[PDB]
Amino acid sequence: MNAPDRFELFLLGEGESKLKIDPDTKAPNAVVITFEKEDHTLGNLIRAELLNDRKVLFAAYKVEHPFFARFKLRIQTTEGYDPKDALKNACNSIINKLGALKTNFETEWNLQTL
Amino acid sequence: EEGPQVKIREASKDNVDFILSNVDLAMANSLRRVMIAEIPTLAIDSVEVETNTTVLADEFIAHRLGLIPLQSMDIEQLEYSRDCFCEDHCDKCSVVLTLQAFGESESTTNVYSKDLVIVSNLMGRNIGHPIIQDKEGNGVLICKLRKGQELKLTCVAKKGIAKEHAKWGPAAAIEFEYDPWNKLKHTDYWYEQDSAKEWPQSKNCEYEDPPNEGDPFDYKAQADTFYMNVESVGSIPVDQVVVRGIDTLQKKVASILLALTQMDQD
Amino acid sequence: ATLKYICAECSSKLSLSRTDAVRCKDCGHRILLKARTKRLVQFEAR
Amino acid sequence: MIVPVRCFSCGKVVGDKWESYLNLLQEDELDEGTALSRLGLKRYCCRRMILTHVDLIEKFLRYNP
Amino acid sequence: SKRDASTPLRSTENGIVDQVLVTTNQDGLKFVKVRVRTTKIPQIGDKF
Ligand SMILES: [Zn+2]
Ligand SMILES: [Zn+2]
Ligand SMILES: [Zn+2]
Repeated sequence: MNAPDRFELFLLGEGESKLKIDPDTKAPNAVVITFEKEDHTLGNLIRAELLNDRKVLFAAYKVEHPFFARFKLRIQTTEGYDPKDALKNACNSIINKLGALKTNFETEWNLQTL
Repeated sequence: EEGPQVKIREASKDNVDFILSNVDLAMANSLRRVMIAEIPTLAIDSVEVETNTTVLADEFIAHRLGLIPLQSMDIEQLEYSRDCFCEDHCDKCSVVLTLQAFGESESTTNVYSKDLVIVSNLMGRNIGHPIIQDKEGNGVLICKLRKGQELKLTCVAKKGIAKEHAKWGPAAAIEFEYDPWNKLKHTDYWYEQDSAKEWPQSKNCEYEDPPNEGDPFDYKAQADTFYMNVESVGSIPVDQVVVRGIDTLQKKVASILLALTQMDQD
Repeated sequence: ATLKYICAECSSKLSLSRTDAVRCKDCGHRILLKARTKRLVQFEAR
Repeated sequence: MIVPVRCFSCGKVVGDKWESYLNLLQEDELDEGTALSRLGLKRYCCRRMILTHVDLIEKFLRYNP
Repeated sequence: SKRDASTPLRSTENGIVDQVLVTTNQDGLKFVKVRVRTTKIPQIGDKF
């Protein structure tokens, strides 16, 4: 009876806006971002994507506690490159790759008879 | 294409086997996991057992009802109940099923999924016919009736995803693999006498050349070229399963993007 | 029909006020069941 | 009791295969290894689910009321 | 007048009234048995 209702593993709350930026203090040009109602699904994806970027100096994430559908993500870019920008570019690249995959698989799927 | 290439090895009524190449491991795995977990569909969700005299407890039966795959191809025309303003359900957010059974026979009367009958108006949406993979034509065996036992109830089917409850999964366990030759050395083989003999080499080992032992371990290399196989429970055509998994993942990422827009907004 | 009690043994029907407490009139049993309600109980498919 | 639907781990529907499984056993005399493999239960997460089921609902069905 | 001597069910639990049996005692006292049904799903702390 202390079980949290499972629908809040994907449902933004009240003021639980999907994101919550926080400027890091330990290092310059770095930021820490919190996602609500998320998990490795999105995290590890975006994280590796960032890692692809050349101007990103640091990128890692963590799910603090499995009872909770959050994960913090910490970016750190070189100077003259806002973190939120690196995030935007990572999302865009991911979306383009997904779109390509979608069409390509749809194609090769039509390649069948069943 | 410029990103991933898909090469379908084989496609069936319920499975696609395909090579996923020129991708990153994380993207593959995320795709894997979303297909398992986050692609929405339709399932029984509330049962009004108006009468029951079987030997099964109601909640037992209602449980089995939950698990019955339903035709959910165009689920998108349906609305999450938490979004429909109607008092708990309507035809924009639900499908009403019903069930009556009676042990008219002297022998045992089986009760199959196919006995379910849609009541609510589908509005011409290819939704909710219980999936019948059975060759004999009657779907899941719901319950058995002896003689006088009568079972009569109505159900509500609703859009949901596997995160809330596994019954919504079109999942049907997904296979996954890469570097069958362990060239990446991502794993190390426990063995008593020889790793080579004691480990049955995977069937995918052929699609890549055996490592030439006279080569230094390449550290530059990274894992692409994943061999995946997706089995579909049947509530959705397999190709539709993978396509919608891709699309759902894309949607949620786009949502992140939009949230960034709101932040930079104010 | 609408119902008030069931004989346990005969498995038929019955009705009674605060009168007797026994006697499936046919079998004259001494144990009766309480004739399941009609409230159309609600259930959660999970 | 009655067959479970949906092999617990795997998720694959199995609630329909029960009848055919029994049929194979009786009428085809088949060996349940091959019987399962005939129904398509490849991985043992489902083979377990069927092979080891116990159908008590029979013995429930024998109390008259 | 007359005071209540009811029998509430256990404060912790909940469930469905399963089958209610009414009969007379050995000695002729009307007396009643009630059975409550409940499903228990494995939880974080249950033992196996
Ligand atoms: Zn509605
Ligand atoms: Zn009687
Ligand atoms: Zn399985």
